[PDB]
Amino acid sequence: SLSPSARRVQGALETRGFGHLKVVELPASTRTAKEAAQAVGAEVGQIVKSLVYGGEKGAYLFLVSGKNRLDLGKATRLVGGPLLEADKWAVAALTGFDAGGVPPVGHNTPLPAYLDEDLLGYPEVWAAGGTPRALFRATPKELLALTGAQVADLKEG
Repeated sequence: SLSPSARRVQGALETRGFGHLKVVELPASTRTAKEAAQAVGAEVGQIVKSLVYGGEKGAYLFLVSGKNRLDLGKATRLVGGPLLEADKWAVAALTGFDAGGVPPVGHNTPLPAYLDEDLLGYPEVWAAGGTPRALFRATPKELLALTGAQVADLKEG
């Protein structure tokens, strides 16, 4: 049985029009992105991290490649100003879920979003579904249509 938080995410996919996609439960010890990757037999680069940063007029969601690291220099240029990495506590609210488990949809407070163009380098990806131990699969395209993010260059070199 999936958790309450995993249940919402799943319901959100269905009301938005992506009911064929599904949330799967992973081992209770699954804490990082590589353990998550091992579990579905995916490369660590296919995992999607939902990073929350706070700007002057609101929060922004950054969906980054598991093998990459967000370049704050680029992050600021896209937004159009300075950003503040959301504190793990602040994440609790702007979202309502756990840090290390933040879902790219099913939110209570919709945020603008950017998506690591390196994710389109794969046929399918795995985004978090509620907790560090939940994930759901989708093609780069579907995640783009689900979230409505702007594909962008975000990685450090």
